[PDB]
Amino acid sequence: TTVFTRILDRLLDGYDNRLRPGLGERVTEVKTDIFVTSFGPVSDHDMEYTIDVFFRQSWKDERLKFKGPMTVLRLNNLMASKIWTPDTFFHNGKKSVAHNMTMPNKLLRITEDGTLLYTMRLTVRAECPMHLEDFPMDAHACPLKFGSYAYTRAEVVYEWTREPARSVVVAEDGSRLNQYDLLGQTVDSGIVQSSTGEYVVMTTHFHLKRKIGYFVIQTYLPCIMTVILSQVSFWLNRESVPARTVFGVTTVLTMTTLSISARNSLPKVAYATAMDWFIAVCYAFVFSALIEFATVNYFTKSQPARAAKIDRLSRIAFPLLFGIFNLVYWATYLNR
Amino acid sequence: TTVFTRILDRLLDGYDNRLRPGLGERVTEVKTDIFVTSFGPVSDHDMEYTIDVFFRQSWKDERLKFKGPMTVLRLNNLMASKIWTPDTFFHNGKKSVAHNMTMPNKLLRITEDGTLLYTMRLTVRAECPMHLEDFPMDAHACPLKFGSYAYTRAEVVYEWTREPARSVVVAEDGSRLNQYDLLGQTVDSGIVQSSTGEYVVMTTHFHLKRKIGYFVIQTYLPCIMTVILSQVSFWLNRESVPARTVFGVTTVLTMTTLSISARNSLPKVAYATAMDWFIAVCYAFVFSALIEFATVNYFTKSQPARAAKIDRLSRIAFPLLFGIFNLVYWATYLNR
Amino acid sequence: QVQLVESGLRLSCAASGHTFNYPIMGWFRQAPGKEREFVGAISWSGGSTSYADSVKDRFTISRDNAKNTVYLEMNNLKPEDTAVYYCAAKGRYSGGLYYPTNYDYWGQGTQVT
Amino acid sequence: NMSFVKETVDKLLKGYDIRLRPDFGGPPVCVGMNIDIASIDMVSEVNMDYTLTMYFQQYWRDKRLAYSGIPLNLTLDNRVADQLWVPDTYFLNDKKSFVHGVTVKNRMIRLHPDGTVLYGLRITTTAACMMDLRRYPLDEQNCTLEIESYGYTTDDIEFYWRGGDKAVTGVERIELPQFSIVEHRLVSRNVVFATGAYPRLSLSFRLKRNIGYFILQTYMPSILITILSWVSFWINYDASAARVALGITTVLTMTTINTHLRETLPKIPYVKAIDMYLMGCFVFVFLALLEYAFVNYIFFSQPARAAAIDRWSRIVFPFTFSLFNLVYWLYYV
Amino acid sequence: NMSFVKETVDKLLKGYDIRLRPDFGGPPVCVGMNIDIASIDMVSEVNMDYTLTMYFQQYWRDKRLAYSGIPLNLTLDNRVADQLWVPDTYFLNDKKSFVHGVTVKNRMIRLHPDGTVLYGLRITTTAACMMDLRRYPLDEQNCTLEIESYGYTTDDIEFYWRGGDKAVTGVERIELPQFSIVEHRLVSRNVVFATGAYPRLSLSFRLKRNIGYFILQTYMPSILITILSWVSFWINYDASAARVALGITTVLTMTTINTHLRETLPKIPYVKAIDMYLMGCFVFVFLALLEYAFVNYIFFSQPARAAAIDRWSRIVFPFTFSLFNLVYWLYYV
Amino acid sequence: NMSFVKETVDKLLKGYDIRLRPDFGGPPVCVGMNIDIASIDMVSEVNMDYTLTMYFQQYWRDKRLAYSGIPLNLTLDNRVADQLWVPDTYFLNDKKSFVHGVTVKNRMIRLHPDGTVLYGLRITTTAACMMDLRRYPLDEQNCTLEIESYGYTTDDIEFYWRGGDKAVTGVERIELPQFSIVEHRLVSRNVVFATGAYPRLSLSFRLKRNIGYFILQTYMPSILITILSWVSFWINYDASAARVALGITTVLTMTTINTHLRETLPKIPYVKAIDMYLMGCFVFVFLALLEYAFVNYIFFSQPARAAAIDRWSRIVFPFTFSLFNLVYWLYYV
Ligand SMILES: *[C@@H]1O[C@H](CO)[C@@H](O[C@@H]2O[C@H](CO)[C@@H](O[C@@H]3O[C@H](CO[C@H]4O[C@H](CO)[C@@H](O)[C@H](O)[C@@H]4O)[C@@H](O)[C@H](O[C@H]4O[C@H](CO)[C@@H](O)[C@H](O)[C@@H]4O)[C@@H]3O)[C@H](O)[C@H]2NC(C)=O)[C@H](O)[C@H]1NC(C)=O
Ligand SMILES: *[C@@H]1O[C@H](CO)[C@@H](O[C@@H]2O[C@H](CO)[C@@H](O[C@@H]3O[C@H](CO[C@H]4O[C@H](CO)[C@@H](O)[C@H](O)[C@@H]4O)[C@@H](O)[C@H](O[C@H]4O[C@H](CO)[C@@H](O)[C@H](O)[C@@H]4O)[C@@H]3O)[C@H](O)[C@H]2NC(C)=O)[C@H](O)[C@H]1NC(C)=O
Ligand SMILES: *[C@@H]1O[C@H](CO)[C@@H](O[C@@H]2O[C@H](CO)[C@@H](O[C@@H]3O[C@H](CO[C@H]4O[C@H](CO)[C@@H](O)[C@H](O)[C@@H]4O)[C@@H](O)[C@H](O[C@H]4O[C@H](CO)[C@@H](O)[C@H](O)[C@@H]4O)[C@@H]3O)[C@H](O)[C@H]2NC(C)=O)[C@H](O)[C@H]1NC(C)=O
Ligand SMILES: *[C@@H]1O[C@H](CO)[C@@H](O[C@@H]2O[C@H](CO)[C@@H](O[C@@H]3O[C@H](CO[C@H]4O[C@H](CO)[C@@H](O)[C@H](O)[C@@H]4O)[C@@H](O)[C@H](O[C@H]4O[C@H](CO)[C@@H](O)[C@H](O)[C@@H]4O)[C@@H]3O)[C@H](O)[C@H]2NC(C)=O)[C@H](O)[C@H]1NC(C)=O
Repeated sequence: TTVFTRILDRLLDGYDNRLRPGLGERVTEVKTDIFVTSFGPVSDHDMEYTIDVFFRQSWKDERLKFKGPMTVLRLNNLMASKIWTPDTFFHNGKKSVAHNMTMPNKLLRITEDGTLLYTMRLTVRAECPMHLEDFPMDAHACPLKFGSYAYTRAEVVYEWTREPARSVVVAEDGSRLNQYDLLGQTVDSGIVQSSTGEYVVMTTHFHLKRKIGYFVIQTYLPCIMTVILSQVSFWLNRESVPARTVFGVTTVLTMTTLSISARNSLPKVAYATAMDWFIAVCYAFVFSALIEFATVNYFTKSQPARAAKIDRLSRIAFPLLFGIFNLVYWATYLNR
Repeated sequence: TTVFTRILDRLLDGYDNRLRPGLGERVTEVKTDIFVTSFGPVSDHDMEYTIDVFFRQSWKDERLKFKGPMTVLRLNNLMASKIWTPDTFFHNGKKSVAHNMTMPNKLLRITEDGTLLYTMRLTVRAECPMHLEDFPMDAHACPLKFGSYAYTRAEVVYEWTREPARSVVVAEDGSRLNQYDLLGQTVDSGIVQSSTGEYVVMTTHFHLKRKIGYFVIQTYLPCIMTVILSQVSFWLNRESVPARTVFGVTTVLTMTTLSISARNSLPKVAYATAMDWFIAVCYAFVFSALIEFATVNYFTKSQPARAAKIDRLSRIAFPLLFGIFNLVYWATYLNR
Repeated sequence: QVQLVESGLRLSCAASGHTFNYPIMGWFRQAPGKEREFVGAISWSGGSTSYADSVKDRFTISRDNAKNTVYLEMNNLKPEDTAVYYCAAKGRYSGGLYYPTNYDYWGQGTQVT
Repeated sequence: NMSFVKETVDKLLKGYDIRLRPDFGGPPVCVGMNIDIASIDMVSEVNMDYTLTMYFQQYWRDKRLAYSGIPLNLTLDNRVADQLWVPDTYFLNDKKSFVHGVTVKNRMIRLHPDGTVLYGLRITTTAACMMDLRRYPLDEQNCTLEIESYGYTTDDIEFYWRGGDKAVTGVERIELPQFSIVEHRLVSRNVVFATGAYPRLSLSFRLKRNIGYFILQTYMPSILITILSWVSFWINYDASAARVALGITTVLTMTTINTHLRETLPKIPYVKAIDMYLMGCFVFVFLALLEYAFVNYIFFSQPARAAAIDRWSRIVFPFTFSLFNLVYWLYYV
Repeated sequence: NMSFVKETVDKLLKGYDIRLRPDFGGPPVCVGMNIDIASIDMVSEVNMDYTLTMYFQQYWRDKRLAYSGIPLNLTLDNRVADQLWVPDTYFLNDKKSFVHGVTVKNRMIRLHPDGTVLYGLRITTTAACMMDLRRYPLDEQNCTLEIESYGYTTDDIEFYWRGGDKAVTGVERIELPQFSIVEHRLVSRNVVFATGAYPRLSLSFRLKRNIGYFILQTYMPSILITILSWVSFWINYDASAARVALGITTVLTMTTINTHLRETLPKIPYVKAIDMYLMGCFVFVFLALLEYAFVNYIFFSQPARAAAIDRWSRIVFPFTFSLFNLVYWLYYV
Repeated sequence: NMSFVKETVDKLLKGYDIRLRPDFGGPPVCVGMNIDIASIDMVSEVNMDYTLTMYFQQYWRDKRLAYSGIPLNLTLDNRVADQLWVPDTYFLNDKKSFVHGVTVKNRMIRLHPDGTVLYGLRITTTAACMMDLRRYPLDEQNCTLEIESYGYTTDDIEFYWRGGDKAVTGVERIELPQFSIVEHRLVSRNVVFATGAYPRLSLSFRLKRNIGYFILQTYMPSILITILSWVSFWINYDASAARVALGITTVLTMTTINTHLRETLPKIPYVKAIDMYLMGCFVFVFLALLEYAFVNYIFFSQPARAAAIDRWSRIVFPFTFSLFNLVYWLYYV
């Protein structure tokens, strides 16, 4: 045990952790990989998501070569503060947490050839800008970008440890999503530029799709049923004035209430969503059906034949137009 | 000044702050007292209360005897981090704050005989389990328990500085209570045994009593007036069927509205409070009045004399029974 | 931009434009041989006045937002009150109330004897 | 020369005991205070507190820090404050405070040739303020900040407002939508605890609540509903359904307004003035309904008496409502 | 004899290397663990987590700390924990945690003559617990705490529950307003990640929700309002004001109950049982209102048809509501 | 050769006094600054503040850090920042700021051979912005960020934007939901307090609110509710239950929209434009209900006059509502 203490003391003897390995001689290469233990809730109102990861970095430092009875020293994480480490940060992070219970959630391992493995447990809140034109049939690519803060590409570069698609691994039971479905991830790397120079950036896009069941059984089905109810009036005989008036007024009131209540879970976007267009069209159909009934009732006692013709024409025109509109809308949005 | 610097340097020369005073020889005796500067808000939803205290501890350390021009050294609290202090904690504390603005709210005084006085300013949030069966006419004993975390009764014992009743002192104008009255407090000490051994515990119970005026003028008066309104129906003539139907329906609806708003305010518990019983009986009375009207209407056209007799007898019976019930309820729940 | 118009014993300072960005109006006076001297300041909304020692209990300042005017009423005058008077607007984070450098928009000078 | 000043400061801090106050063992050290108020972020009745941001400046003399040969005042990097003695000043009624730390800790240290230290901090504190809401929303509050020394008694330290009445500036920067500042006051005193006597500074503000549109937004609907309830007196007594409907609708609407209103206002637990007003309006509408009940009870055998009772109710009820409003607004204003 | 104890303690920490675990380079060190659960404060459905307060005790042996000649177990100042090696134990499913720090950090270090270390902490942790709310409020949840070693693999360290099935105490004294703890379970296993195999301890509780609150708050008011809506069918059709007042009041009360309750839960995309029940009750009351409106529109020219339609609604609605209740309580139970 | 770099860096920090500014006792040190705005997250009328994330870069010259024999910029580990002098820059109008610290402190130190120091931080700051809501939602706001030295006066330090109008980048990429950034401006000045004159940099944005959200949120719902209220005029006057149901539902929906509107805003004491519009809509719906009350009142003896009044109101109300909308949208545009 004294042998390992002497080895560590000699390794740290004269070490300067203010300097990256290979300064002035070569680029420092960092191999990184992420294990997602839980993909936490997505907040549409804040346009952000929380993710819990094991973040793993690995690199070569010739100053730490040793020779002893073991080939890998698995050290206490305090040693991490005594050596040089990469200063990786998340570009779109908002307020992250490095867990410190019961101790710093870090691990450091040194291989006898000077390879360092440095792993930490993080909770990252990250911005996911969402465009909600296709809501509630929208899909999103929430990004996570990270890289060096201080070291330009001439000093530090990042690479994925294995094949990029296999370097970001999501745990099988690690899903805290309630409204979205994670379909996969795309892994990439590139170069960003800024007033301080050019930096390497590693990017992961998680592909999320909104579940539609809530909005089908909450907004779409009542709208469809209200439109059908308003169109049933075309089949009542023209003498049945109170029945068709009750139908029209009740369906218009229900449509107005649903339209007002429709925007209760959404962010204050400045544009119109697809559901808004659907609700507008349903309102137009109901209101036009009520105007049609009013016109038919106006002509009932002076030109009954004209009223009958208007009723017969509407009885066919309204359902056909509603069906074509539904076909075009659903073909447009479910195939995009 | 240099004399005091030399005295302090001699006190701290060879002083090991890992060792309690009298280690291996006798028991360290800590005298304790509390000055409550504010008894903060009580939360029924969280079952907790906040308290602001000056916490004062005093003990004897033979290693800190000195002889100088002054009898008492009133030192900067930095010195407190260089000597031994007790590890006192609050057993039922949730999340407390040692105030640090603008400096640590601590004071240390050393007497020439080796006696140390150590005082700190704390805000303690503590758990107070509440039994809400008598709500809103209930009273509670919120406890505050403290003691050593790591030292058993064979190493550290706590005593109250003066007589236990006089050792906890509450400031005159230090009440931040809104819906409670602080009737008094009791002070005690005892032993608690846990997996690591036996420990001395000091306990202070604060007795609180809820004020009722708000609920009297918020729920009880509207309910009583609703019951009286329902009992008004017996005086309308039996010919005025629409009037009596409106009376019964509207009084029942008013009772429903009072109950609905009467439930939003309270915390969630799986038992019936006194208010729940009152609202249930008032609801039963209003429903029974409506049933009585239905009975009178049923016999109205076939046996008018029977309907008149039943109406008159209810007109007399109902106010008397409601008065007796109210007297019983308030006598039971006010002199509890 | 704020335009200040001076009229007027009683002096009126009427401000137009962006009076929300400059919520404080101050009064200054310049002696023939001395620099500008602070007299008083008034908040547009809070109506919380502040006065220099030499004009305490004598000068009064009032504000009305109906037409965006601030009035300085001068009473119990003295021969040591013969200076050219100015009205100025102060920004929200412009610093101390007694220093002319911190005031951006200055009105036209008005003479008093 | 920078090296000469460097060695001067090194000599100043050489042999300096931070554990001892200036003039330890002698006369008390005098500390002058100054406060520059930046804003009052919020005033909360439900939490009974208010948030204040300020520059807090302390002035004292430490003879151990006197230097000569430099006719200048040394503005030092604030980290040197970790090596100097400073007063143990705290705020008694504060609940959560922090010093701003971006980009660095907002702290200032300035030394003067004779040994005077000026020490500045930028502090945001949420301070307690027990508010009496018995006259709410027509209430007037008094909120204070208590500045005290924790460890040093009056034998060791003294506090005074530096500049007297001018020690606190920036009062005109306080912009509260719901309040206006009427007056502020400075107090100096001593407080006796079981451990001795301690100096105490006090800064108090008097807050006046703004009435406007929101005062009306509540009191007017009840009055209007009560008047609608008075509309029943002018409708003939053969319309039993109409008048009974009027009374029930007004009563139930009063209950709905009251319940929703209380669901809206802050959840204070005690009863306010507005609660008493709403209960009075409820009493009035209930009495109108009871009056109609009586009229319906007697009008089939004594129609002339019923007409006289209705006519007198027509006159009495507006009069009694005016009396109620007069008494309420005289008592609370 | 504090001199001899001080000598021994200084001897122990003389050549101590905090960077190396006990038995570094050899067999794994064994760590026993005990938990005393003090309280469970909040079981949150919106946040999908629960809060736990506990005393967490770790037990191990470090031969570098053995001492002789002192027949006592040495409890040391907690700050000595910063100079000894401790296990890097962490909680996998914890979101926010802290060690209590009043008056000092709630930490205990106790050495034993043979080199055994007892290391105790008092910890409050919020831990994530995904809940299936399809059967809410008649749901049963299973919430766990996962305790693991971060850096040390199974070749360096091994965990075990000290005392078998009695390693966790205080479960039987927990009081929860909304839940009851049916059972608790302890598991020990290994988990493999790409960096090796690690020991894992699992402490799980099975929580059963109490239904009395929801019966009191939502179901009973809804049933009573539904019956009130059925009261209209027993009133004659010429009393327009009574039936319209009844219908509007019932509709608005149902809407208020539904919104007030539905705004207390997370935005889950699926339908819960109480949502289905409330939607059915709303449908029933709305159809009663529509039926009355239609009867009122055509009761002048055709009173007999109106009476027959009312009488059939009077019979049809209770039966269909009974069937709906039967299907619901058979589906969800 | 890393040993030479180590020796050079050790020599630069040998005898270095961080308590003294560069050129202490001489001319003021000039500090240049630049900002890259990463995002502007949330703008709150309730709290009168906005949140902003930025890369904040400061440049200065320290002749004590000049080195020779190494033709490279030296990017050093950020902990060297604790061993150097840095400016004491702070933000006046900020309420709570922090430097990001994952995975390490987001700080950058870069030395240049001539002694130039580049010091970079990544900062998220919430900053106060008082808003004028008299023309809401057709309003335009001006939100600023104030940057000042805390301890050093203008005799010690000077600020300037490095690059003029190019010193702030990334503004054109910012996307806000409720607002659009019309313009940004850069100002430099001096500010005098009782303790002297201090340099000040101001960065201001002018925000114009997008109207589409308010069209979708309050304008269209109000219009649709008003039209629904106009539907009553086309139903026969003897359907009392239907038309009273329509009136009550429209009034309730008006109240709900109004309460939501006032919830999303601060409690200002004056009347806003949107308040005027909402009370206009309330007046319209109340007048429609009162029109029905009148028609029902007079129709028993004069059916023709009641039919004529309803028919004329069918035309008059839409026309006057159109006129009111015209006047409203002409007074504010
Ligand atoms: C009252 O009490 C509170 C805690 O309840 C104090 O807050 C702590 O203050 C200490 C001292 O400043 C902090 O400890 C130091 O943190 C430095 C880094 O600070 C940054 O990062 C932390 C998180 O890691 C942030 O909280 C912080 O805002 C900064 O972003 C470290 O560099 C320090 O380590 C080194 O300190 C000195 C050298 O500077 C030497 O002892 C050693 O070299 C040592 O390694 C140190 O750890 C602590 O982080 C603060 N905690 C919190 C939660 O804020 C208040 O400061 C205190 N107030 C007063 C007036 O005493
Ligand atoms: C909010 O509410 C608080 C109370 O909770 C108010 O604070 C009080 O303010 C008044 C002043 O308006 C204070 O009264 C003053 O106290 C001073 C200190 O008293 C101590 O010292 C004197 C000797 O100097 C002793 O006699 C005394 O026992 C104390 O030990 C006095 O110096 C003041 O004297 C002034 O008045 C007297 C006549 O009463 C004159 O003879 C003097 O010359 C002098 O003019 C005065 O008595 C009071 O102490 C404060 N109370 C507290 C608890 O601090 C706030 O003012 C209020 N805020 C607002 C805006 O209204
Ligand atoms: C909440 O939900 C969690 C799941 O998310 C439940 O946790 C499970 O609990 C069960 C026990 O109740 C666990 O099953 C046990 O696993 C142990 C470890 O398995 C590994 O090692 C064994 C060999 O030792 C291998 O065969 C296996 O493949 C694994 O590699 C086993 O050792 C246990 O077996 C023991 O008991 C059986 C009898 O039951 C004996 O025959 C065995 O000899 C041995 O003594 C057992 O199989 C399961 O692993 C847990 N799951 C997770 C994910 O941790 C909670 O129980 C639940 N909470 C409540 C209150 O219900
Ligand atoms: C949001 O609201 C803020 C105010 O609250 C506005 O900020 C103002 O912006 C204007 C510019 O639009 C500023 O006006 C300019 O100020 C410059 C600085 O003043 C000092 O200049 C030197 C400093 O040493 C000295 O002369 C003296 O101390 C001055 O007080 C002036 O230099 C400018 O004058 C010249 O401007 C340009 C050339 O630079 C030319 O037009 C002319 O040459 C002109 O003479 C000018 O006066 C004003 O000071 C700012 N106010 C504050 C309080 O900072 C924001 O603009 C606004 N935001 C938006 C988007 O509109």
